[PDB]
This record gives sequence, structure tokens and C-alpha cells, in this order.
Amino acid sequence: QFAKPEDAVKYRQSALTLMASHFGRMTPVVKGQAPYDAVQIKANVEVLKTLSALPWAAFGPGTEGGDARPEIWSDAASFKQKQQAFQDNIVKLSAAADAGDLDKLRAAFGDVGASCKACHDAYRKK
Amino acid sequence: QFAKPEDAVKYRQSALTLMASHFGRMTPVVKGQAPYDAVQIKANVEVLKTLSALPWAAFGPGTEGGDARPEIWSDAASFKQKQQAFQDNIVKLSAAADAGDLDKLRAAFGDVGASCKACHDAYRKK
Ligand code: HEC
Ligand code: HEC
Repeated sequence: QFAKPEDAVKYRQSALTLMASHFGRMTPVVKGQAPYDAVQIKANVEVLKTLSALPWAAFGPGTEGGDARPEIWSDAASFKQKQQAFQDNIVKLSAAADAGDLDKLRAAFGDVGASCKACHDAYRKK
Repeated sequence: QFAKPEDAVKYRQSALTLMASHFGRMTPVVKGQAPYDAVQIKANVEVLKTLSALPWAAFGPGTEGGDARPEIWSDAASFKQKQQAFQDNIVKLSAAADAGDLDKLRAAFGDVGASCKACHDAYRKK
């Protein structure tokens, strides 16, 4: 759906921004600094699940640009493992939210955050 | 979820970018320039439905900025009508896609596009 590489870059940066916000806005809830409303968190994690599927198709071949490292494209399988692993960490968060289980939510939130870094450390330029 | 107005602006611009892409990528399909695959379009319109709910909460009071016109906030009810009307135009598109009805899809796509403009004409700076 992208006329030029720049369009893919713009898309993925926007998708990732919207993930930062839907993930990060739960930090006060996980920390207990804001109340835990199970229904609200369930709905927010559903949004996050949808968003978290979106960036990867905007790293198609030849879409070098932005802050993406070239290693995304020199080993396709390894980048795919990282995004798939990340989306499965989101599945754990979804299951916790759907269960209304705050302990579960906290653990999964931590693991999701670690997975965001795991990717950044390999694939995002400074 | 926004520390500063600038964060709300960044969010809504990213959400609207992702809507432009999920809407606009169907133009070749509606025109018949690309094949119509009902299952694919159903799934894409589901993404668009999720995205199309997201910008409006990032126009909270005091979030002037970007290319938003101030009239968003001097008549809250009228801006709310426009976003709600738009989301109901998306409902028509969703119903068409879920039915697999290409004629329906074309008509709804046109009406959605008109609704994007209807808002821009009142509420988006040049
Ligand atoms: C690899 C499988 C990634 C995972 C998992 C996550 N992110 Fe990431 N992110 C990645 C890349 C390669 C890039 C650079 C994209 C580019 O072309 O510039 C990024 C970028 C971001 C950004 C900045 C977006 C922007 O406005 O330019 C943010 C805010 C960001 N990423 C956040 C983020 C979070 C919170 C994640 C887990 C919930 C996450 N990313 C996962 C690669 C990958
Ligand atoms: C009002 C109810 C709107 C509807 C419906 C749509 N858009 Fe719009 N859009 C609106 C505003 C007020 C703004 C400016 C936001 C700001 O603070 O700058 C916009 C902006 C856009 C953009 C640019 C985003 C960016 O990268 O800065 C795009 C690409 C865009 N809008 C697209 C778009 C489409 C395709 C719509 C219908 C499917 C649509 N918008 C509806 C207000 C409103």
C-alpha cells in the first residue's frame, strides 16, 4: 500500500507511536498509581493487540529508512521471530486482561516491555 | 494518556495517518484496478473501524496544536456530531465488507471519503 519507501517508513513510525501510547498508558495502572478497572484495561489491550500486528508489513523489502537497522532485511527469519515473539507476549497480556487478573497483567506487561527492547537492541538505530 | 498537548497532537496525527492508509489502500479495489477479495477487504475494514475510533479522544480540551482548527473546541457538540457521523459512515463500509457486497462497498467508500472532507472543511487548517 506504499508508493515509496518513505510512505512505509511513515506508516510504521505512526503504528509504533500508537503502540507506545496504548502500552505506556497502562504503566500507572500496573504500578497501582492509577485504579485498575478490568473492563477498561480489557478494551485497551484489544486496541493494543490490533495495533501490535500492524508495523511489520511496513518493513517490506527495499523499505530501508527511518531509524530501522539494515539487519531487519539481511536475516528475514530472525526479524520475523522477534515480531512474532513480541505478538505472543501481547497474547499473554490479552489473556491476563481478559481474565481480569491484575497479577497476571503486571507480569505480562513486564515481559512485553522486555520484548520491545529485545527488538530495539537488534534492529533500531540510536 | 498525554503529558503535554504535543503528545496528544502526535497521537492524533499518527492515528489519522494510519486511517489514511487503511482507507486509501482500498481505492484501487473500489475502482476495479486491483482484484476484490472479500475476505481481505473484510479484515482491512475491521482494522479501519478500530483506527477510526481513536483520534477523537486526542482532541481533549486544551490540546490546541498541529493543524487542528480552534473551532473543534468552541462548539464541542458540533465536532462530536462530525466524528460520530464519520464513524457511522465507517459502519456502513463495515456492513458492506462483511456482506461481501462490492456495490455496497463502492457506495460506502464514497460516503466515507465525503465525511473525511466534511470534517476537514470545518476543522483542519490549510
Ligand atoms: C521489532 C520486532 C520491534 C518490536 C517488537 C517493537 N519495536 Fe519499536 N521500533 C522498531 C523499529 C525497527 C523502529 C524504527 C522504525 C523506523 O523505521 O524508524 C521502532 C521505533 C519505535 C518508536 C518510534 C516511532 C517513531 O515515531 O518514529 C517507538 C515509539 C517504538 N518503536 C515503540 C515500541 C514499543 C513501546 C514497543 C513494544 C510495546 C515496540 N516499539 C516494539 C522495532 C520494534
Ligand atoms: C473530524 C471529525 C475528522 C474526520 C472525520 C477525519 N479527519 Fe482527518 N484530520 C482532522 C483534523 C482536525 C486534522 C488535524 C490534526 C492535527 O492536530 O494536526 C486531521 C488530519 C489528517 C491527516 C494528517 C495527519 C498528520 O500526519 O498530521 C490525515 C492524513 C487525515 N486527517 C486523513 C483523514 C482521512 C483519510 C479521513 C477519513 C477516512 C479523515 N482524516 C477523517 C479531522 C478529521
